[PDB]
Amino acid sequence: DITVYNGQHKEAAQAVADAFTRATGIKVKLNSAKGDQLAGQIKEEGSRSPADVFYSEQIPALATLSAANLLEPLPASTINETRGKGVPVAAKKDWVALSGRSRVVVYDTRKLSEKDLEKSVLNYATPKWKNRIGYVPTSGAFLEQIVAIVKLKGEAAALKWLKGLKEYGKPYAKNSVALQAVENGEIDAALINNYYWHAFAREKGVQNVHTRLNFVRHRDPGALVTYSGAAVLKSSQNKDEAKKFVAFLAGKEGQRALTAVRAEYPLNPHVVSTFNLEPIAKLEAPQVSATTVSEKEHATRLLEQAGMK
Repeated sequence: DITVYNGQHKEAAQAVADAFTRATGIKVKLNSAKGDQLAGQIKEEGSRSPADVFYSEQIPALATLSAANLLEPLPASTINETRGKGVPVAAKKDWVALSGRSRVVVYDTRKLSEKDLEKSVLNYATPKWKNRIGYVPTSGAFLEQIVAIVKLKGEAAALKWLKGLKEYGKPYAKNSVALQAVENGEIDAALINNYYWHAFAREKGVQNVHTRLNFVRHRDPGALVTYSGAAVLKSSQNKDEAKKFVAFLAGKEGQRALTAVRAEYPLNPHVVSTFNLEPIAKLEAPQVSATTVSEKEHATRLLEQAGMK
């Protein structure tokens, strides 16, 4: 009945779309792909494309469409649903934040305890962690991390961090490879996204896994949470149903359908995840502005400068 351009998790989107169809009888058509592609696709089509809703995993793609004036303002009630401090708010009230993923440190419990981990993620780029900390320089979230240290600590800090990691850390090609390295005991810890561990634990059984998650909190750059959100196209021919879908997305019922299959932190307060996720506000994630193209260019130049690229 409505067409959703989906830049978010495939299994995620499907779970929430189906829950929507069960509660309203409204059919959902998903067009999954890279968030930057869908947006520019919507942008190169403007008020003529088939998209009724844009469901993305990156707020920057929503900001672009917003900046190009292609999004339809949403009622306060919808946007009110996930409102919280530190939570991204749409200046023109044309998109809403829905969930988030957190950067984290996975560690080997056979060898370490929480009391052995660093208070700040910046502290890992030191001799003390020579061959004991792993990272994934080719990762998008790793890029987001560098972008956050620059906004939160200045470029010098970001450069210090990258040279320290290049110098003492151990790179892995993929976030899963990094995680499997800690699980097998070939490194004490590694920097990755939270959901990788949660997904792995659910499939094997937490009693069978030797890795655990550490969260820095205290607004540290390593406590970075990246948000996802959604919006309705001003061009939609089914603006009524699309508006409903996003309200469903932000609401308890929709938030429960998402956290039933995806380890993302619900933004709606009245929801508990099926994964052992603490209420987001307890992560003490720092406040950071959305990521821009220039910021990813700066962080990239820094990756090359450090020696990783």
